[PDB]
Amino acid sequence: EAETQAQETQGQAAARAAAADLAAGQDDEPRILEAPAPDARRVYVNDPAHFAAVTQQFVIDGEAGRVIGMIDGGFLPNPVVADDGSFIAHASTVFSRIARGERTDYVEVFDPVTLLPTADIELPDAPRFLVGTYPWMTSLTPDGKTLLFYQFSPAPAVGVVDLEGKAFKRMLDVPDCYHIFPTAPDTFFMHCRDGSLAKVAFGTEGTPEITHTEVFHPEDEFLINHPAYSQKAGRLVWPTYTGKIHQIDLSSGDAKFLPAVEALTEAERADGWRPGGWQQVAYHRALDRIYLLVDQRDEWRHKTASRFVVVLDAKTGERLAKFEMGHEIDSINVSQDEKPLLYALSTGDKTLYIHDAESGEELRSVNQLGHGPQVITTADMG
Amino acid sequence: DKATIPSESPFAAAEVADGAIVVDIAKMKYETPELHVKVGDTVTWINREAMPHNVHFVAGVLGEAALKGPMMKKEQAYSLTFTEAGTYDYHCTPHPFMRGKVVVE
Amino acid sequence: TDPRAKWVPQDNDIQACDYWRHCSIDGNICDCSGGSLTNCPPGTKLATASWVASCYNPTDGQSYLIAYRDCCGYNVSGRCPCLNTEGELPVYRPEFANDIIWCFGAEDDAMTYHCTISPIVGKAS
Amino acid sequence: APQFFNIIDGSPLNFDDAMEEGRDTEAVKHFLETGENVYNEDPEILPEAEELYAGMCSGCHGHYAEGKIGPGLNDAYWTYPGNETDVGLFSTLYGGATGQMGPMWGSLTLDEMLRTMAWVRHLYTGDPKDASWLTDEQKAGFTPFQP
Ligand code: HEC
Ligand code: NA
Repeated sequence: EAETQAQETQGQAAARAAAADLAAGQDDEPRILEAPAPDARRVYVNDPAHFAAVTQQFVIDGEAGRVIGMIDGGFLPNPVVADDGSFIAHASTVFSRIARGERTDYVEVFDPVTLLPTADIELPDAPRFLVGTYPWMTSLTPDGKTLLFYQFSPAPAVGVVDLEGKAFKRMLDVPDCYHIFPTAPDTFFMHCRDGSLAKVAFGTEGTPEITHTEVFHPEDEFLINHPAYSQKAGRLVWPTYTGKIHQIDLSSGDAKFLPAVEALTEAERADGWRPGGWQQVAYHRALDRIYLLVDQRDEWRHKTASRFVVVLDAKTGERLAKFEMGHEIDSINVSQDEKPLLYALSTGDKTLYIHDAESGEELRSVNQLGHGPQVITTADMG
Repeated sequence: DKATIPSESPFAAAEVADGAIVVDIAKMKYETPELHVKVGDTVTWINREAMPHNVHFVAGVLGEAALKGPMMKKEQAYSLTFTEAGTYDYHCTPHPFMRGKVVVE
Repeated sequence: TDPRAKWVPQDNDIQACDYWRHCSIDGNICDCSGGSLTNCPPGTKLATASWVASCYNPTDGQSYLIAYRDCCGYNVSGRCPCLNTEGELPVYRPEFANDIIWCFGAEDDAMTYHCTISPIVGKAS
Repeated sequence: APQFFNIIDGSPLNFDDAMEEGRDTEAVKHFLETGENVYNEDPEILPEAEELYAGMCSGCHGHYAEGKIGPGLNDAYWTYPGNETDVGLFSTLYGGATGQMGPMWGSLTLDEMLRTMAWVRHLYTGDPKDASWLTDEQKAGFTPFQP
């Protein structure tokens, strides 16, 4: 309906070619296209569509600001993307009669180029946890051979799916902890209600080895639902409602707690600044930098959009920059290449704004992304 | 099979028989975590706080199916009569961290 | 109206997102699809379990505990969408978390989200 | 002066059944006169208070009064409301409740009951501001119990 400057350029270039081809005597021979090979600039946007029974995922070339493909999903699916770009997958839920009838939970794996499903694995007894989309409630092990998903009721548990053998393996009983952060083919961490982290080591058989770390935050400090986790760096970046940031180093195989840093300056906190949104934090591995969505807001408006992004050095906590986004932004993420792109998704505008992660300048945008787009996913191919 | 339901819906705590085996629910917990009772006894749960709670036994505990008790509001009760000897674990549906146990001897 | 500003409750229109009982509603107001303030629309399934929130009533100055039970087994209504988070805590404190689909206990194991009701279950703090 | 009644039938408690030993302490005298237990948070008696609780109460109420086969005693909820006050707590121990929770006058001296009570108060996991059995100075130094 309304064209962005980027799609307007694409549209014109395409018309130019069609007109020239016609004049040169070329004929039209329709076929099915393959998407370009996965690269550092490919970005995935998921649309939970405000809890609708069916959803959509958009595959975007961040460099050109063009939709290169799409994927259909069920009710509140959890998307995962292999860091090496060899495949994409999601844990999904469908029903025999739209939103009622027999429920089927399943995992689908897709070819990154043809977008065709290469695997469809049914999950016994509908064990998926149906909740607003949290990237780390469904995760891939670093080797990309295993997918882990969370079950809330009737008891906390983590399902193990063998993507290699294309089969569901077993449910792992865990303590009252949430989220899944894999660090090895057979190990992952969770965050528990008591404020500690739980390390779970499992195998093909037997009860798992569970060990708790020390409590790293008090009862009154609230850790958001969308922490940033870099599997390749083993860095867990977890902001609190006030912008204080807890960083955990899991690269050794055991949790090492780094000094907490305030993402907001003394003056901003005094002026009512607080982080807010959906995917509020992003982490760039190579630059070792943290990006956080912030704005002036009341303490209980933590899920509303924000118009600013602050950047800080993760090692020192030094404020590097503060960008005025110029739009109501709900989620952010970044490409993991040399000169990163800063992705800013607006649920309200159903638009993905693409900025230069260094200057904060808006480069291009892609609109009409579903009904209520909320999640951005990128691959760390480096 | 291992327990009968005296009442399908929760009732006023005032109706709870005097001297009945009671498990109070308050401050996000079953106040008596490991209740021991004799076969035939009727256990009664009473929610003492505004926060709604219930008792939930997974499938294979009291029968082939699970028993998702009704949610109790403040001052509401729900009962279960155990017929078989054994240990029965349960939790609160929306609050999985709340756990209790009934030992029938 | 600034979405980031402190939420201000009113007690004169239940179909507006600032109605006092919706202080922690997430989704859609059931009254806009055939239900009522405290009842589910025809054909949907009523959940028994839910997240709660202490909402301030500007009329009598008291705070009441609201149980946000969802009506399930239907595709989202799409009418009167609202998202408030007064006192809403992260998922590891589920008793007060509202991104969770609170459909547990609904008949026929219905787990799809249609709308949310705002019944009072007691006085709060 | 406090009113000491049986928490179940409301009859006056009979202190004539109390053991002769341990009814003379300054603590007991002050308590019977004011209803205040000076042993609360008293570092000098806590060690022994813990031992008393361990041998006489832990088996039913749990190692940390979190509850086991008997009800928990470490939070703001009380089956018998008067137990939020030391006069009420004392009355429960002396006169007994129902079932296996019977009178303790045959096994504990009045002084020992007060010391045992002090340990139960020490195990409170609630908010200090809600510990009405503590003086302002005591509240200042009180920290919810943690194993
Ligand atoms: C098992 C044989 C017990 C021992 C030993 C002790 N208590 Fe107990 N206590 C027991 C039961 C089964 C009950 C419930 C009684 C009822 O009428 O409901 C209790 C109760 C109490 C209470 C009242 C708690 C309330 O919620 O109001 C108190 C304060 C209490 N018990 C204290 C207490 C102490 C200090 C003990 C060691 C001397 C002790 N109990 C031992 C069972 C048993
Ligand atoms: Na108690």
